[PDB]
Amino acid sequence: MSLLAKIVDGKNLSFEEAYELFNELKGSDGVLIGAYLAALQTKGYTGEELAGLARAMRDSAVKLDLGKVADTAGTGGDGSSTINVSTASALILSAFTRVAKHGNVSITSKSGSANVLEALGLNIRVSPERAREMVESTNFTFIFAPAYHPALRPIMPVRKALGIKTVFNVIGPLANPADPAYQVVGVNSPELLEPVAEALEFLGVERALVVHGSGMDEVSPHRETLVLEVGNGVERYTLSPEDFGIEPVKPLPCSSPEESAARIKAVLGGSGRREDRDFILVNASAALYASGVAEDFREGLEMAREALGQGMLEKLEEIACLSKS
Amino acid sequence: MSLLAKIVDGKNLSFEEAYELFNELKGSDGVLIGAYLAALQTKGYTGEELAGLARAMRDSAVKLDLGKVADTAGTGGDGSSTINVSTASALILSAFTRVAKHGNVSITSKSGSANVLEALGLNIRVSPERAREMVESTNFTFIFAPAYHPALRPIMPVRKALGIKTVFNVIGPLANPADPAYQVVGVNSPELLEPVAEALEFLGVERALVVHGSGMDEVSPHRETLVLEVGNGVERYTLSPEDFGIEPVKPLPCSSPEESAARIKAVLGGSGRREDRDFILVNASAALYASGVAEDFREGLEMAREALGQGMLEKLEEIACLSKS
Ligand SMILES: [Cl-]
Ligand code: NA
Ligand code: NA
Ligand SMILES: [Zn+2]
Ligand SMILES: [Zn+2]
Ligand SMILES: [Zn+2]
Ligand SMILES: [Zn+2]
Ligand SMILES: [Zn+2]
Ligand SMILES: [Zn+2]
Repeated sequence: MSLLAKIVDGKNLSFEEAYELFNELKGSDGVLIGAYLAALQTKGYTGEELAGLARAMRDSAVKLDLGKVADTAGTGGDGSSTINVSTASALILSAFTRVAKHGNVSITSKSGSANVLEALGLNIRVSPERAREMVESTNFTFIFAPAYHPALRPIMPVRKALGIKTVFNVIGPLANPADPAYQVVGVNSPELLEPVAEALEFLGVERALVVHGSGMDEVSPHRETLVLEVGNGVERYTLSPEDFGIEPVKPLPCSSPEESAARIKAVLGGSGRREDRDFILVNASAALYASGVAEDFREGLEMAREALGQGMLEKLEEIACLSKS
Repeated sequence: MSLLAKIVDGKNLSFEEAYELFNELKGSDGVLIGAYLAALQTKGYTGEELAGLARAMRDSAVKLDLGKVADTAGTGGDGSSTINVSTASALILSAFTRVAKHGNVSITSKSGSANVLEALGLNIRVSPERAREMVESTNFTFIFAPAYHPALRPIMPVRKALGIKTVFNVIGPLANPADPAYQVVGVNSPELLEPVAEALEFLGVERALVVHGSGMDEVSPHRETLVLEVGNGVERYTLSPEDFGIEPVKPLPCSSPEESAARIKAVLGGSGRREDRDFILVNASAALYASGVAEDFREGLEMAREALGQGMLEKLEEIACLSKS
């Protein structure tokens, strides 16, 4: 109970202490888990704490060694309910480089990653061998978090009972057991930009963008996006739709995973609504930039827009087929 | 889960919300109680929150028809473990006015109030009718919190499992179901002075002293004591051993409740160690002052010192006898 006492007194844990905190949490009674999650949330987190917890979560996870891979994710929470751009970006990115998309840590999955992918015809539960098969021949696989993180099984009831944002919203994206070399990570508030960028440094990522787009855990196609770039230290800069070569446009809402799937598929096949296409493309651009496929965000968008068409729809068919074979 | 969300976001609850929080806590699973206790501890408390919780706890408690009564108590969890002066003060105060001493909710119960009283020969669990019998004929009774607060039955396991200070350490002294008109309340840090004084205002106390004696939840017989006096608004002042008419003396540690009982009994009978006698007497003085029995702290000590002797030991015999009859 000394770690709890440390947290309640307003003291930030070390990396090593946060690592041991995860391991205490996975074998604790619900009462103590609840106390820890609530207390840590009230205090707020540093990058060392996030990194420690994330490292522990990865170490406890079902083992998989795909290549050097990229991943795109968000903390979620957010507020508004738009289409799942991190899924579309990950699919578009697989046209250029190896992608291992880590699944939704949160239960609130309306227009959510696993759900959109199921609706697009994938089997979302894939063994580590099947995952490797999928990355070798299609450059895409999906890592479904409940399947790959058995240590969370006792944590999940406690997260439902509490019904608040916890640290598990934030470390979900940082706990991909494939150890992605490249990451785009969206955060729901500007206050998570610094901790999350720092945590990705501790986790030894090659290149990463931590993004916040004016109230969204995504790159905005309308107003400005705050970016922290991790790689040669940490670099802060601001983007706008002009930087991707598009006219500002407001993304429009989404009702259900089936609506999400159809709109994404429309965009992936070279068609779809402008507000969906440009929103997906600015997020795809960031992912191509983070992966080192594109030199800048304008080129990232150019390349992603050109990947859209019949070839992307047959790529999606082959991913689906291969997930169920 | 909106009250938890409110707390985790750094918002102070209102009196009314803290009142409803108590009632939610008494019918909740341990997981949610843990989350609440830890989160509220990490945020800190205002006087409205303490008062709300304390008011709710009193309202849920087994009812009592004692007189206008006085009480003396501490939050506990101070620096370390000296003898239980709040028990001795309460006993000495019963020579002059009606006293209903509220029992330790607290886990720091080595040399703790119920334990010291058990060691002095009392049955510490008394029915409300027996409590009234004891106040009518001896001016003293002891209200054992676990017996009088059935709402704590789910709360107490959660407090043991967590093993940190919670809000229940602070509201225990504020939750005497007899509704004492007069109170001395010791606090373990200067930061609790203002909240606790404010909470006693909300709880409609006639006169109260909230005291902190240089690292102790008691009036110090060595160094200075910070006092907040509640009555005609709130008055701040500092006391020293000179104000009671004694030479400074260091209170010395205690190993067990049986040692605590013997040292107290020695002092109560007119004898005992100087360091124990003067420490008990400065705390008794404050209680006589809070009760309006004494005009100032010097007179409070004079009166308390003169009450010590054979009459006090036979008073204690009759309290013990009457608690077990
Ligand atoms: Cl698995
Ligand atoms: Na396996
Ligand atoms: Na003296
Ligand atoms: Zn989102
Ligand atoms: Zn640059
Ligand atoms: Zn206040
Ligand atoms: Zn106030
Ligand atoms: Zn007993
Ligand atoms: Zn004490």
